[PDB]
Amino acid sequence: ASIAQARKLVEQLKMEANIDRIKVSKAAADLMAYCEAHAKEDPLLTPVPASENPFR
Amino acid sequence: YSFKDMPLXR
Amino acid sequence: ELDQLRQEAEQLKNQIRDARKACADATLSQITNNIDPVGRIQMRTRRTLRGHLAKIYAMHWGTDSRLLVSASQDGKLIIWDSYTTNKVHAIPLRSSWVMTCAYAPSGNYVACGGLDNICSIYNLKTREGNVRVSRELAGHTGYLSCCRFLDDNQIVTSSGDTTCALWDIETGQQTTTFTGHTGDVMSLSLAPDTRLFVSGACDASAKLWDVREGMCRQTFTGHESDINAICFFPNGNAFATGSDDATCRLFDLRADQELMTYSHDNIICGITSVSFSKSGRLLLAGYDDFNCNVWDALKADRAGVLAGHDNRVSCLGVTDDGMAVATGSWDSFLKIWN
Amino acid sequence: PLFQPQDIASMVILGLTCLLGLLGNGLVLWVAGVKMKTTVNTVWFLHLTLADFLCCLSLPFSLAHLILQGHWPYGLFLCKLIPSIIILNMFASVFLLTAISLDRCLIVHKPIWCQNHRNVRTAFAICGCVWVVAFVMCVPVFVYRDLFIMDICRYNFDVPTPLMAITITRLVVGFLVPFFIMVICYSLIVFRMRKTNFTKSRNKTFRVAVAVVTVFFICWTPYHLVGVLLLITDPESSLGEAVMSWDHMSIALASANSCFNPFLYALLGKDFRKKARQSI
Amino acid sequence: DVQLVESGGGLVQPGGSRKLSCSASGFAFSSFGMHWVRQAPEKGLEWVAYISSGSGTIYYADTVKGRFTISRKNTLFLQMTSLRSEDTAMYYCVRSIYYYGSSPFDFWGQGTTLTVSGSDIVMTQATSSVPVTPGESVSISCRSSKSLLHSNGNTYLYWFLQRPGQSPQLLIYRMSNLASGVPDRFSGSGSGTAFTLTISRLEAEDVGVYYCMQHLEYPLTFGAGTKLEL
Amino acid sequence: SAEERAALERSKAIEKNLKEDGISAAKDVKLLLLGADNSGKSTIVKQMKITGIVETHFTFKNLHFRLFDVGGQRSERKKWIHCFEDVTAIIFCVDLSDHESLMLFDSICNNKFFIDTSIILFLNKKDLFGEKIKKSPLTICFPEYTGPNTYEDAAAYIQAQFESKNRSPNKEIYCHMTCATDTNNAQVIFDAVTDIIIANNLRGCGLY
Repeated sequence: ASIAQARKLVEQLKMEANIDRIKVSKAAADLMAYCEAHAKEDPLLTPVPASENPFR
Repeated sequence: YSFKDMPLXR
Repeated sequence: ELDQLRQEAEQLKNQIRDARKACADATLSQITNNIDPVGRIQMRTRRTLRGHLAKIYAMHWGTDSRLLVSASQDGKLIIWDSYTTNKVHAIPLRSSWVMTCAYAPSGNYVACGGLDNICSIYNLKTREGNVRVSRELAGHTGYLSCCRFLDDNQIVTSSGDTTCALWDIETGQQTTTFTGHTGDVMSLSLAPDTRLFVSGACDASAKLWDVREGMCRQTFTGHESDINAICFFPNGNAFATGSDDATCRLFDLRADQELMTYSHDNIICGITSVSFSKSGRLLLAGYDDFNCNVWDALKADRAGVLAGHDNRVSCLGVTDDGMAVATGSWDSFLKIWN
Repeated sequence: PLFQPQDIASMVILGLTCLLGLLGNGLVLWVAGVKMKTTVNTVWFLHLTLADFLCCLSLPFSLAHLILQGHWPYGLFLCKLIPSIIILNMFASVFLLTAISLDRCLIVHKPIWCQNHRNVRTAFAICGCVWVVAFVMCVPVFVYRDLFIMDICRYNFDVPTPLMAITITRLVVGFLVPFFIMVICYSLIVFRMRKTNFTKSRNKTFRVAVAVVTVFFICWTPYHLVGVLLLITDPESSLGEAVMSWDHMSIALASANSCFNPFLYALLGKDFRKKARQSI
Repeated sequence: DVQLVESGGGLVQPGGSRKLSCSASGFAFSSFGMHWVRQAPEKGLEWVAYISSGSGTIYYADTVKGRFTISRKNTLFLQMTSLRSEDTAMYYCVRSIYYYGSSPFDFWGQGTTLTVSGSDIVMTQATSSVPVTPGESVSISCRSSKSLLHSNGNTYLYWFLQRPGQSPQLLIYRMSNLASGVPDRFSGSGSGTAFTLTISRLEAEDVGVYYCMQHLEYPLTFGAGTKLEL
Repeated sequence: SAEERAALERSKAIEKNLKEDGISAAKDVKLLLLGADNSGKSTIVKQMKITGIVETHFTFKNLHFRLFDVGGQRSERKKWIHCFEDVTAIIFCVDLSDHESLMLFDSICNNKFFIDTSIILFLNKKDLFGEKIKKSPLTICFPEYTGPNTYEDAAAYIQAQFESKNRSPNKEIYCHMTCATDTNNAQVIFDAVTDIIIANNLRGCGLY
């Protein structure tokens, strides 16, 4: 009855536990670097001048 | 005699 | 034999938990502590679309960053022109109980769905001039909650019957179905490369999917209540999920664990929608406390409040170029913020 | 003395009612025009409070007029416009009160018709109709107000029978018909609510009906009473002097209904009360 | 599919009257504006009258104002009074819908022939004819008296093609976009007052007369045309 | 501003169409069906003629009723129940031939979205309830019942238990007993809805 569900769950967990992982420091550094690189292209965190703003 | 002087009401 | 399977599952869970906890060299806060804060983000309302007469649950920007579509409970899906607040289309709906909508990246199609269990595909560039339904996708048991357009043909939908589906609008059939969630799936987001996507369900667990292979890769947990919204990071290697516990969380795909928690002791209402910025620096979440908060992603610090709505905000989404922010609420007014 | 005690009493009560009515009408208009939308049951309050706000805004002109004698050093067109505006907003307020009473009677007695045929558009149409009726009623003061003597905004008399005609039409259309319709409507509402359907509403409805009727009576009876009292007999008698003396207090009491209205009408619903509390 | 068949022309003595009716089918006529463009038996096109959706706004040319009347059951009418010798032409029925990203003047009617016995933006096409061999690239040039680039950034130069013995068809709208159903070989460009349209890999289907039209202000002045004969 | 004027007139025309459609659709009254599985919702929706949500619309004495049967949604109620926050009344059905419905009634009557919306309670299969009473005492379903065994007192007891779950003084519960062979359902619904409309309008005016 429910043996199939248990087998499927076990197989899914076994498959999902084999993914290679990197240290959190590398991911944090990557996210911070990506945020820093595209800062000049984000018009929300810097007040856009009224000339460039189409919604003014 | 013109005491009320036609008040703004009437 | 069931006890043996349960023991094996518990052992695998312990192994994966140990592996995840072994890679936590440092927290995100200790790394981005030395950077300057974003500051104060004071956004003022720029436009207001007063066309709807009932509650609004969906608002999706166009690929040209000018056209927006809003689905309301009046049984109408009116395409807006944000630059001049002009109504360009008004599509009546067969089922007025609609709680999601999408706008095709090519711009030729608009999808909507709700309690009718049917995802309707509308054509906007018909030679006759009017807007007519092109396909009616059926096959879900639970209510449809979200739908996104992978391309001009395929479409991925997240229903309330613990299933996410991949369709072909040309043939109207379930090409691929995804299973594994235990509770209702209430949110969906597609990766920028249109090869991966994630779903936020009501069982307090977020999962990553493959459109091609059709099998799950990673399962993310850590929420205490149902997940109501989800959105990838602009880089495509992270996503943020907003739950009903009045908190937001950030998950890293390669690190396979949560990064930051956006919580404030003041706020108590649940979260209805989340969305990033163009650069991925600001995270705007739509709470049920009638206000939208701005969260600095890298420092978990509030940067401003987009108050001004008379009821709970049901949807939020930034444009592709990031020049504006649209907020839809239950007070029938969608406001364009900048 | 230059200031008769009735004159100073009228001046102080007019100033107080002007301040209170300005504050209340401004608050009500702002909250009902910004916080909430114009539903079926709010347009009447909007128009009533707008008429009362206009009355309160025009009252300081009456304050300034009754200072030394009222030489009116303002001009000519204003002499032909301001009294017309004042009378127009006052009778717009009274006709709107009558319309509100009629609407409440219609709601209580005919629910199916109100559900199926009554909406915002019909309410706006009938409000425009009563506004037009007020304007038609106030045409004569516009066409007969001028700086005739000017050596004094004397009401043009080109007792003359035009004066009798205008005072009788004002008296009838502003006291007899509206008050009687309001009384009949509220009596019918109470009679219908005497049944066991409105158990939780009979007491509040009776209190509100008695309150509004008695406030309207006490505010508006002296106006028409002195309007018809000064017309009869030679004013050389003591009665004429008395009615001239009390005309100032009479018009002050008549104007006080403008500030009295918003508290009795706008600040009654629980949702409106909560909205007003939040806005403040 | 779409179809705008019409009739009502013929022979009219001067000083008479007639009524040309345009019958529309296969599309939502109630949401489409309707125009009226005529063409002399030997000259080029010329705007006549225009009626909007719902009969809201009506316009007329300076040379026809007062004499004609445009009225709209899926049928468009053109009441016509006091016909003179200069009104002989072939009249076309043209549809157009205006919204964001719309394609005005997309479809044209078959047409009817009728025989009778200062602020305009002047558009001129200097090249009357251009002989070109098949398979060779060609270019058509147009000019204007005023800048067609509005403040919003959209130029309003429309390009049409008239095949021999056929109704005009839309090719390029707003001086940069390509109409639906036309091959990608066609391309157009311009700057302010001078406009050009280029064709690559020319074939027999490109033979005809090309017309340059503006839409910045009424009346809609057409061009003299360029004949790209084989 | 050449063709922008046409865009403006199109926008105004469709806005007028939206307003007219909203005014036309505001006339209809909305009702929400609820109850246990096989409780009798199908019987009453079919007695009035005409997998997801099921919509039934009928007109009865100049009133346009719109019933929204949502018994086919086999998912979490909490995530879609707020869509019906503007219904005029909630039609609740209980099968007397069956305890499980009390929890549903408690959950639906005290919900934050339905603090001001009334509940019309229909009790079905009265003959079946009487047959069960004759066969077995009503103490099996309610072990705390201490009294005689007949139809009237048992019905009154069930009514009292179903009505005691109310906590808001601004809402009313209308109840009726159905024998599954009567045409009075439309009359009861009409007489409840007219009173509810009167009360709603009076409360909106503030006179209530």
